[PDB]
Amino acid sequence: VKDQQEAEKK
Amino acid sequence: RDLEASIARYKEEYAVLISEAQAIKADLAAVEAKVNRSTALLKSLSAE
Repeated sequence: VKDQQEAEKK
Repeated sequence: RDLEASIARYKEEYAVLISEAQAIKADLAAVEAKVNRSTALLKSLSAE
């Protein structure tokens, strides 16, 4: 989930 | 893309873990039945 969030951010 | 790949990788691990858990659950279930039966048998033996 965290990774996904990060991806979304970038 | 790298992040996505990482996520995908993690997912497989997660799946594996889940599978393991289910296996363990099944084992537990199996044991419980035995215990239920075993107790009854013990009782029977005591009676005898």
